[PDB]
Amino acid sequence: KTRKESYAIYVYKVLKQVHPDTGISSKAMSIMNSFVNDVFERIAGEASRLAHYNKRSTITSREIQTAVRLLLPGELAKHAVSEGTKAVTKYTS
Amino acid sequence: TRKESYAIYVYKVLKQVHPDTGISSKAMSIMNSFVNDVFERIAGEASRLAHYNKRSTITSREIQTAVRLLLPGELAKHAVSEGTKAVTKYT
Amino acid sequence: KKPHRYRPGTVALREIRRYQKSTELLIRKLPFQRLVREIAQDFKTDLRFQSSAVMALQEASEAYLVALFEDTNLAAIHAKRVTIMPKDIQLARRIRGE
Amino acid sequence: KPHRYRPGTVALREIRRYQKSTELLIRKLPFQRLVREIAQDFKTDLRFQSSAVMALQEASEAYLVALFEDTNLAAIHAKRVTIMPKDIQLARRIRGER
Amino acid sequence: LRDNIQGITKPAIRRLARRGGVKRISGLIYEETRGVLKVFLENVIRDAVTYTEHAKRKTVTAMDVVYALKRQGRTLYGF
Amino acid sequence: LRDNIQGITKPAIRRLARRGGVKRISGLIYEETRGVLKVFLENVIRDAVTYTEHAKRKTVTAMDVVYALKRQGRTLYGF
Amino acid sequence: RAKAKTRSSRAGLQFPVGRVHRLLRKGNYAERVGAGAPVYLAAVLEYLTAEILELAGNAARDNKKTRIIPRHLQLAVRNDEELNKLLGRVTIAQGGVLPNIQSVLLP
Amino acid sequence: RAKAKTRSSRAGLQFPVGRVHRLLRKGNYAERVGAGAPVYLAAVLEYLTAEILELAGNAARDNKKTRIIPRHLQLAVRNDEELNKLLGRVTIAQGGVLPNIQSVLLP
DNA sequence: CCCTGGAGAATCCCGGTGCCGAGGCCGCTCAATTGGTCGTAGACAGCTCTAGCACCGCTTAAACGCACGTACGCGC
Repeated sequence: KTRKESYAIYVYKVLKQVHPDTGISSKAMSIMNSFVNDVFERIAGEASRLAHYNKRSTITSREIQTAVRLLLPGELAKHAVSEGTKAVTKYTS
Repeated sequence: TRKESYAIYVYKVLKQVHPDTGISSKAMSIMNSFVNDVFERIAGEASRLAHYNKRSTITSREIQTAVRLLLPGELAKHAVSEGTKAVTKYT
Repeated sequence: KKPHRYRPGTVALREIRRYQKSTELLIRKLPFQRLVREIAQDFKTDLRFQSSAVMALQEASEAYLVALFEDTNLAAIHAKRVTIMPKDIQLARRIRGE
Repeated sequence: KPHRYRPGTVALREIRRYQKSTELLIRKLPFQRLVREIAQDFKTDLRFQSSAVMALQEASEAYLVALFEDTNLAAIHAKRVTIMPKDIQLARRIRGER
Repeated sequence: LRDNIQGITKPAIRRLARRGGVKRISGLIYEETRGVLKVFLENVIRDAVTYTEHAKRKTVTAMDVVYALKRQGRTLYGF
Repeated sequence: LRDNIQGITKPAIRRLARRGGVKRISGLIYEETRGVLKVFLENVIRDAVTYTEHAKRKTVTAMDVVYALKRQGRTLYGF
Repeated sequence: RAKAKTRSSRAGLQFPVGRVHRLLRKGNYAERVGAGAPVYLAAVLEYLTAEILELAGNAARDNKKTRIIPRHLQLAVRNDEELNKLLGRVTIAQGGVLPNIQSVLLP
Repeated sequence: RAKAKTRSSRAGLQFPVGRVHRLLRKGNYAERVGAGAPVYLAAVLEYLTAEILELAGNAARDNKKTRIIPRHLQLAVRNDEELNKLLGRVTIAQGGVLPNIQSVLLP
């Protein structure tokens, strides 16, 4: 039928890469999909606002970096910056 | 350069209800900030409303739905009636 | 012969422990569903609600009321009390902004 | 003999005076230098505009005034007229801050 | 449909307070909690009504309930 | 710059509570009020720091503080 | 090129319909914006501006002032119930709060 | 053309970079979306997903459970002080709350 | 009146069933991927000039401190 966009399988590969011995129910899967989706609009909304405040038309890697510093607090942010920085350097290389 | 502001439009609204009262610059900045802040809430809600039903356009109903979602009580109904009267006069 | 006669408070604490670690919905389905329909019928008649739509409303209302009750309970010890009051809720809603 | 105002009369007079006057209660420079030392932990080479400190100061006081209103209401809720640090901690917890 | 505000029974309100760690529950709490729940439901469902009316739909879906809860800072996961 | 948390003096905290309708002020309130003021400032100013860093500027503007307060639901009018 | 008559005058409005339409276009909200969307947005903004100024002028007259000051705007917003809930999460500078005292705090 | 290698493997990630880029373009956020923005977005979402799942697995091991249930996700979010502040205004269905008792409420 | 032994009941650990939701497999198809091509936002370089930073008089209302007692927090 109609293909509905979801992160059901992608959370699963994340789960096995950090814990290859446990499973996850569909109700917990939908919550994780909801959690991923809700954070997605918050960062994109912050990045869209950040570009609008600087009169800039594109959303770059720095836009997401500032967005996750504003939303994620403290030590949770600094690993997200560290994980985000290592992703862009690997992608460019 | 030129800076966008709502200073003059609020002034004409002010005389249309009380022509005997003025306004200050600090009150003007708060009034400019109030209209701008509400503008992003209604447009942001209308942008979200269009995204929910896979709508690529924002119409008067998009603004109308955001009004009853944001404004509580009789304030929303008066705003809906004012917008409906303006829409009929415009069209 | 003598009845057990548990004193007030101890079984309530046991009910706290048995329900804080629990997962099932405390409010019954149909009484909450019927309350939704009569509230919606004041706003719009001939309106229907999906089973998962009522389910989504039920968990959100319970968690909001549970979080309100935690603020209601924490105000009681703040007021040197262990029994919640209707005025305790009114203070909680005012501080929360509601 | 001195007039010797009873405890509460002058405090009420300050309540009437400061709730209609929009003068800025915290002084400018003592609040301004507090911003510089707080922002020094994030950026050593940082500057602040005069309106930037002005915007921070009114927002902080209105948050503190709103917090004091919730703190005061908790005191009467707890059969008291004196605000307490535990009343502040209850206010942040109910509001979801701390 | 009348007198459905009593569907939230006294043990049901009691069980909800037990989840919140409430030691003792007064007899006047249940009437106040029902009024608080009625006010909270009257805001979320009305917001969901405008969401449903905007979609030209006659049945309120769970997705509109999520949007109604999200816009007031009470976002719900799992729908 | 050290010991600037004492810049919020005792009458200054007293004037804040009088605006809030507080009749009696405890002696331990000022230390607690300074703590919640430091925590609140450590969030808004840090948010404005990231706004200023992203804007390619070395001076924090009041405009950046406006979005810093707005994103936490504390929008300020009059800048 | 006929006579240039603003859409605000066509709808009986003072707020700029074209400016509201322009910010909707560059605000990155939606791919398309309708004709009545800025008309409805400006009418709601005009009503909110008129209602706030009406209560601010009434508060200014109560204080024997014929100029609107930020204290009057704060008094106008907080006194009116729907404006108080709508702007509950809104900070107003140079406005203060309502001059109310609790019953048990009175002598 | 060349082999259609995915951008997630090129960036060393599991979350789909192309899906994030497509939703950014169709989500009406900006006129353009940069190349590194979906890569940064995927890394942040993956780390947040990994941190929650690892804490949920620890909570599942605490009550000797193999399958992750929504109670485990709620317990993982509230126990972490970083996740608690991030999801303070977030309601989790079928999760309950933290099983704690006040000190004066104990027998 | 407080300390300690025995027993009633709700809760916790454990063996057996199984079942139904979760884990794994097959297409395959539609959205992710590859290459090229421009309009164009953006990084970079030089000017500047308007506002912030640092120090100085001063004076004066704001603030620290001490003496006293009565509204009030707290114990019972």
